[PDB]
Amino acid sequence: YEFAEKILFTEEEIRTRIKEVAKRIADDYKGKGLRPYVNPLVLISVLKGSFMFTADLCRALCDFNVPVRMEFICVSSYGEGLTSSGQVRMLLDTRHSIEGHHVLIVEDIVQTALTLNYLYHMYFTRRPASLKTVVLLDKREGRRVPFSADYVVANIPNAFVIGYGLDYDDTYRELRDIVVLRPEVYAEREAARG
Amino acid sequence: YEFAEKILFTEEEIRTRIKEVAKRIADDYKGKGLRPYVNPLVLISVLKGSFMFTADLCRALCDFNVPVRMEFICVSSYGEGLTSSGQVRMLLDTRHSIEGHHVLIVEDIVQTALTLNYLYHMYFTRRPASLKTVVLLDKREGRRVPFSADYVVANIPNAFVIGYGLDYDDTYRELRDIVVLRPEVYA
Ligand SMILES: O=P(O)(O)OC[C@H]1O[C@H](OP(=O)(O)OP(=O)(O)O)[C@H](O)[C@@H]1O
Ligand SMILES: O=P(O)(O)OC[C@H]1O[C@H](OP(=O)(O)OP(=O)(O)O)[C@H](O)[C@@H]1O
Ligand SMILES: Oc1ncnc2cn[nH]c12
Ligand SMILES: Oc1ncnc2cn[nH]c12
Ligand SMILES: [Mg+2]
Ligand SMILES: [Mg+2]
Ligand SMILES: [Mg+2]
Ligand SMILES: [Mg+2]
Repeated sequence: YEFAEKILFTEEEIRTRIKEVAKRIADDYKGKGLRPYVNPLVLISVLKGSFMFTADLCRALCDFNVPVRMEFICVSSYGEGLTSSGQVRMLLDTRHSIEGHHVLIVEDIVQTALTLNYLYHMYFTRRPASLKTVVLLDKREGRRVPFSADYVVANIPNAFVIGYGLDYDDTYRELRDIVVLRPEVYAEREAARG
Repeated sequence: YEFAEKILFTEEEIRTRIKEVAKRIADDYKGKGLRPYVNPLVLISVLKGSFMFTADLCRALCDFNVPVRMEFICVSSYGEGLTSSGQVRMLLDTRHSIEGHHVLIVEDIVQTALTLNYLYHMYFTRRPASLKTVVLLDKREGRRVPFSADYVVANIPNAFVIGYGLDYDDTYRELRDIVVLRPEVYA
């Protein structure tokens, strides 16, 4: 990748970690007696970024016999930029009610936690049986509001990461690996956009 | 897979065919001058079934250096027996305009093509540079309106398939494989 300063995680590494994480989620939900049709774990995929993690994670969950039901929502905050707008926009909410169900929000990354905080305060009022979160990437020290995800695949530095669903101006989401975008690349774009 | 009467395609077989299709798409757009930011191949993933096919496809397209832009759309029925035309309510449309861009709609399966045909025409009226569709499975004999997909991973008969994004009552989308639902289950 010419635009990458460096590769954080290759596809195999990501695959390996998602497996371990799905195994834990399976052990943790064993006592809930999740079952298809009547008691699936509701996975809430936060678009656009969570699309790839969600696809690979539901399969790893399936490997461990954890029955799921997918809900796709869409929330926007960064837009074409590199930093939080300070605003979280709900572009698409769940199709069904989460009341009484075990819900697990699936996110690609958490930084300021404005997004997950907005989501949690919205969904908690809906009375789900339980509400947890799994984030592929966590920038621990980037919080503007506190938030502790239930499952973190990896902690990372505050630099701008792309690939595997993560974008910079709706680009690079397709990469198989997670990489650090060179500031010179995004700066040229930010400039051209300005 | 106790709930399945038969295995259609294993994860491996699916994986291989998507690569072939992706190489095809790549070659077909070789002269179109695709570039990130300014001229990407816009993928319009039709939720919810194509979510898995799209994740794998965009990565396959990436293997062939085809720069893509992911869009996800969510549609809904207006209310049963209200349209012949396959008209659907748009709950979520493309974030950017497709006008002037090369567009590829991504679907998991097409049978009646009622909705896919409506979606196709809709985006067509938005004046994209080009518009094609890629569907994972094609039940060619089930059409209720004429429609051809430009790229197809596999043609299949009218069996009820599940897995790899495809569901039966919102169940089984997470399977790595595509299998046929036991009629005993769907009864
Ligand atoms: O913790 P925060 O600071 O809120 O940052 C995390 C959010 O920002 C990104 O989404 P974005 O708003 O860019 O939307 P996207 O998923 O469509 O790319 C990321 O995918 C998270 O949803
Ligand atoms: O060509 P057709 O005869 O319409 O059949 C195929 C279409 O319908 C199904 O989606 P569904 O309505 O089940 O939505 P979903 O993808 O969210 O499951 C399937 O996912 C395709 O969209
Ligand atoms: O590094 C990063 N890459 C992509 N999106 C975001 C959001 N927060 N920080 C990001
Ligand atoms: O066989 C099939 N499996 C899953 N969804 C659909 C849509 N049309 N036909 C289907
Ligand atoms: Mg996001
Ligand atoms: Mg983003
Ligand atoms: Mg569908
Ligand atoms: Mg369906």
